[PDB]
Order: sequence, then C-alpha cells, then structure tokens
Amino acid sequence: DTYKLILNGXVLKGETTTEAVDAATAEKVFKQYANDNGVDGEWTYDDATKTFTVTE
Repeated sequence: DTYKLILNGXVLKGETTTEAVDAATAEKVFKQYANDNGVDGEWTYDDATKTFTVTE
C-alpha cells in the first residue's frame, strides 16, 4: 500500500510517502527517514488514512 508521513516541526512542516506491504514496515522506513533528516518526536498513526505523523 501507499502510506503517508506528516512531519510537524513546530513552525516547519513536511510530508512524504512510501510503498510497503504493511504499516509496521512503512513506519520503520518513516522513522529512519525522519531521524536521518533531523526530525525526532512523538509518533501517531491514523489507520483510516494510512498516515503517520511525527510531531517535534
């Protein structure tokens, strides 16, 4: 499936997508991308939209 990532860094925002077989795998990809790019914070998932948010 296509999963989405919302990255909220206070006044700064971003977003991205990945293809993955399930949600746990997409989150591993999203958590590495977020961390590689300086974005650390609280994670939540909307399984109705297959969208993760990381909030600084």
